[PDB]
Amino acid sequence: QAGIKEEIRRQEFLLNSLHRDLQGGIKDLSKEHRLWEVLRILTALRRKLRE
Amino acid sequence: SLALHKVIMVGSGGVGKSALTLQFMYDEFVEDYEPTKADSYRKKVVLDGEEVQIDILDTAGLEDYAAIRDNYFRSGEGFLLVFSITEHESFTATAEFREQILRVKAEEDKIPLLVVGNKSDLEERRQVPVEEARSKAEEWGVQYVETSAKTRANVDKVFFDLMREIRTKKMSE
Ligand SMILES: Nc1nc2c(ncn2[C@@H]2O[C@H](COP(=O)(O)OP(=O)(O)NP(=O)(O)O)[C@@H](O)[C@H]2O)c(=O)[nH]1
Ligand SMILES: [Mg+2]
Repeated sequence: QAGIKEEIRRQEFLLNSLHRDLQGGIKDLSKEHRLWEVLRILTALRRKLRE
Repeated sequence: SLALHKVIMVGSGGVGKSALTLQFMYDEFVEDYEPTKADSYRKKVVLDGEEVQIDILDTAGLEDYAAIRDNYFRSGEGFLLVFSITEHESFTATAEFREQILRVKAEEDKIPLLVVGNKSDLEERRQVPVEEARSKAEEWGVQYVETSAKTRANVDKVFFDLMREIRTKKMSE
């Protein structure tokens, strides 16, 4: 589960950068789509962790 | 995109945002309570004969950072504003949640939204009279639905009805 845990950390880093990008910005649908995509990956990784 | 509808679960802690999401997504329900940070899901469904996808963003009952909350709320196309019928304070909290949604989407006129009174299986513990919640939803111009993520009562209905509101808005544009 070390591999999954490290990928969670990597995707969380990317999620934080997308929140930084989006805050106070011009409406950016492409970046919003990537935000939800990264969250979907995080959710899937955590589901795998719990069996 | 008329084939992808973006739904956000909003409401205070413990009301069943994640339970509704996971019942809808996977037909699962567990009694455990693990507070959400943020989670997201995608599902293919048939909505009135057309094959579409629903994206769901499941939020924290209380977000540490205003910017994170605003980023999530601004990205949604429609909202399920959830409270628990067993916790009156969660019902009163919906008013401020709605204001936050309206502020962050200020260029949009009528935001697709439904008020969801969850935990309808716990009728004997009700603290929110049906009439109080119905009246508030009428004042906001939205549907009120009572749900149970545990028994599946009206769970599909709230997600499909919100998708229909989003589809209506998208066609009007
Ligand atoms: N009986 C019953 N219990 C429910 C129902 N929905 C949720 N619960 C229970 O209520 C608790 C909180 O549910 P949960 O979905 O985590 O709520 P949440 O709004 O996602 N919480 P948070 O904001 O912290 O992420 C859990 O113990 C869950 O089993 C319901 O319809 N009926
Ligand atoms: Mg949750």
